Amino acid sequence: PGQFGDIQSRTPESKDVYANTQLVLQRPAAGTVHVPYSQAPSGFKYWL
Amino acid sequence: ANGDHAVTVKDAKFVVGPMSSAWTPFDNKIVVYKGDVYNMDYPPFGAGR
Amino acid sequence: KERGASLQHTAPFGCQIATNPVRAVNCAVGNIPISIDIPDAAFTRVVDAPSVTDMSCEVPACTHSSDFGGVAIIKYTASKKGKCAVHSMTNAVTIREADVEVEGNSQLQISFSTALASAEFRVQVCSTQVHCAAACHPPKDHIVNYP
Amino acid sequence: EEQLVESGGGLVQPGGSLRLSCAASGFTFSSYSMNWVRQAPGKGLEWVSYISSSSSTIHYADSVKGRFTISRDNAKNSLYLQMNSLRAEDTAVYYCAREGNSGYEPLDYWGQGTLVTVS
Amino acid sequence: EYKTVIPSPYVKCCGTAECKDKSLPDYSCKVFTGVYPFMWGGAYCFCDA
Amino acid sequence: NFNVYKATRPYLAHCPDCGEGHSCHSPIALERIRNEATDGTLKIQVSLQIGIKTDDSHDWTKLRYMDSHTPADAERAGLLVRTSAPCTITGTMGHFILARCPKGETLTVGFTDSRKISHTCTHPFHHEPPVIGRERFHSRPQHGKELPCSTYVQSTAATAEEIEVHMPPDTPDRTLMTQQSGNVKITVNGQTVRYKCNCGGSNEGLTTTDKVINNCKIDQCHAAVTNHKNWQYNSPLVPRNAELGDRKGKIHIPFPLANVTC
Amino acid sequence: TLTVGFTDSRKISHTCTHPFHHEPPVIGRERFHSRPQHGKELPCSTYVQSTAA
Amino acid sequence: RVPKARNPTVTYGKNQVTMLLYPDHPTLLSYRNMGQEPNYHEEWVTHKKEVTL
Amino acid sequence: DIQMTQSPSSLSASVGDRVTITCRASQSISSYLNWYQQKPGKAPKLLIYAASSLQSGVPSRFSGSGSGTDFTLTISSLQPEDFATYYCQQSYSTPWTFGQGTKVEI
Repeated sequence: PGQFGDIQSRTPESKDVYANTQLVLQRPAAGTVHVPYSQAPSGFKYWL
Repeated sequence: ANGDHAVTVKDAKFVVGPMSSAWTPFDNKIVVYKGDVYNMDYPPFGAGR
Repeated sequence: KERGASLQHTAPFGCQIATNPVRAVNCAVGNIPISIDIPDAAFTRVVDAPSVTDMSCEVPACTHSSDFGGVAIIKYTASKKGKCAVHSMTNAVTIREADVEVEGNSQLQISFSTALASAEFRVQVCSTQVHCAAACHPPKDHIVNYP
Repeated sequence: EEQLVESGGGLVQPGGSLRLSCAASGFTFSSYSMNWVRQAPGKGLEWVSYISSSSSTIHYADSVKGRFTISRDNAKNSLYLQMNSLRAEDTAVYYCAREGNSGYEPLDYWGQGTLVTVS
Repeated sequence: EYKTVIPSPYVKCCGTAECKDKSLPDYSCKVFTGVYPFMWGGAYCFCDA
Repeated sequence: NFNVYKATRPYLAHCPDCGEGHSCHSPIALERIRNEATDGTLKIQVSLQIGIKTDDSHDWTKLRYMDSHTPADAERAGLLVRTSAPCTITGTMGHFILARCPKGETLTVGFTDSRKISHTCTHPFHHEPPVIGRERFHSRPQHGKELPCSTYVQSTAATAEEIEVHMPPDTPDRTLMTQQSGNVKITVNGQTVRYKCNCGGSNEGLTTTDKVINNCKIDQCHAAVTNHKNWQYNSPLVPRNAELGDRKGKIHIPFPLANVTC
Repeated sequence: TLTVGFTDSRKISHTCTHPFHHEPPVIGRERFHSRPQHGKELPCSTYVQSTAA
Repeated sequence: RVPKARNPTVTYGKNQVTMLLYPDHPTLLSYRNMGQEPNYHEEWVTHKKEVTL
Repeated sequence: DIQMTQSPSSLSASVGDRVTITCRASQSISSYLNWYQQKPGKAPKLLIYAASSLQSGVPSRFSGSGSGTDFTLTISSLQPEDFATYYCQQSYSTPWTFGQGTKVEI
């Protein structure tokens, strides 16, 4: 979820994508309309 | 939680206590500030710094 | 700017602190005696309760984990319809079920937990006793979220 | 007492124009909506136009679009209906009416119209 | 790099919503109860519960 | 070309900090901020539209924004961006702005309304450009070496990235109702208005004219405007119109990436 | 530092400068720079915009 | 109003727990033992870090 | 939009007889219907403004009720002053429309 190789594909022009990130939805705040969520940050930038 | 009190519910009488231990997490001198409690040996009245 | 951590984070025995008024809760120390007074009307005579004459026990599975990982099957013959309480005769094995219903010729199923690698215990059902035994396997999960 | 007074009729040649006025008394002009209707010998009842109390909503009948315009002045207590590009078939008596300030869309008062002939 | 796609939410007041599964990667769906949204002009729906 | 914008309209959105330490509903709001280029440039998305007038003509000095139930024009000269120190704006089109500006922990945008009133909205951010080479430097040298890097291209041509538009939902507005002498009046002001009352008789309907409901109190009824003729982007901050939404069209995202040298 | 000033009636400016040390306190167990949308509420104090005696 | 931190990634082993943290801004981490000896510890975390307890 | 018709086109009755006039519509009116009455040579016209309601100043002999596209008005006593032309009007939509008219003769 947080290392090199979190998203993988065979070639830049492929349509088949694999991903193993975490994504959890959370309860919205009172009186407003929005979609909060929790997600692990991208591993690619960390490597650079 | 002592032996000087009883309650009855549906004609059953209950007595609870006393406790077997006297351990308490508080010291003799405490300081309280907006929800926090500290153990602190504050100076006597009239002898500040 | 320098006062540091309060008692809520440092106290032993898992105690929690409240301030309005000042209180301490859920401190895991000691034990508490209790006394109960039960009126005579709650009791039923042994001549009126149903009887059980023949029982046996088998134990198809056991894992000595922190949870209820054991099952047992007991066969019985009862003289008439009624209710019956169950109780264990050992300290190393605890039984979840408090009461059973018995009728005719049938069988009942109970669940238990224990730390023993090899279990032996007796179970009492309406004034008779049965002997059970089995071998138990170890669990595979390292850490759990409950005592 | 409530009054509705119609004036401004007469005969106009084809292609001309004629302005009708409706005068009111006895009530608060700015609190009510108004309508115009038309009738002629041999014909029944017909609705022509509507204006809301604040001159924010205006509607016209499909047969009278373009040739007709409606306006009001809540300070002068006057109601106007102007007809342009008069055609020979437009011979009738035109009336003004009040719309009530209550539910179920009542009409409480009617005026007494004047004859307009195009010829 | 990856991208996250979130459509507009659907709110059904004084009725019960439901959803179905899909084959898309990392698909998630949930329903919450007890909402009372506001917008710039006032409360959105008539129902309070 | 700007032809793709002819049928669209702006919208309002929630802002978490409206300048006084409190939230409000603002004609200007922020969407996701992208920071993909290695040269430290930003692409910002907002809810207002720059470059198009209310008559669907092209005029590079004007912007149009949403007012209460109607669009209005405003001058471009009032647009500002800053992240601590002021930013430099390099180009605009539609919903998107490019700018360069120094390091900071917040990002603020704003503009001036047609009535001499200002609006701002602030979001948190973390900005820190990458390092290229084996040395850290603050400005462009005169004598030096060249290395590869990437940038954004100032081009409005069609590309492969697109976003979608949908039909707006109905909008409530409590100012349509007034109470007088035990009755409630509804004023439509030329719009199609739907109403609901919890008073005796269970009154429901859809009207284009003023109506009076007798023997009823204020705050026992609800009203909203239901008839729309334009399309709106399906931002996550607005409710869906129906369980299964219908598509009306799509627009493209300008400014692709390219390879350059540093 | 802290500086204040104003403009005169004859198109002349005036300023005055004093030293100061300004650093707001931290509330909670996290340090943050702006107001979030999703979060928790804790007690704090403010000044009231009132001119009463 | 104050923010909340995002969820860590947790793995298990024999008598030990491994955690990988993803800070956005300086955050405080502390832990204690239950029972008679709390053995209190405290530290600040400013960047990606892995710890074992 | 909403078409209306009334029946009979005319009534012929003597003094002391009852009068019944009905009005029908092609669309639901939800009780937004009123009645009018006037004599020849006059612009003013007025009867009850709503179903099961009596207009101020109208004699008690005039009554009526309403239902889904089916409205009725009756007169309990027919006197020489009661011979006039009757109309229905619906005020549910826009434009407002009228019936074709009914006359009562001696």
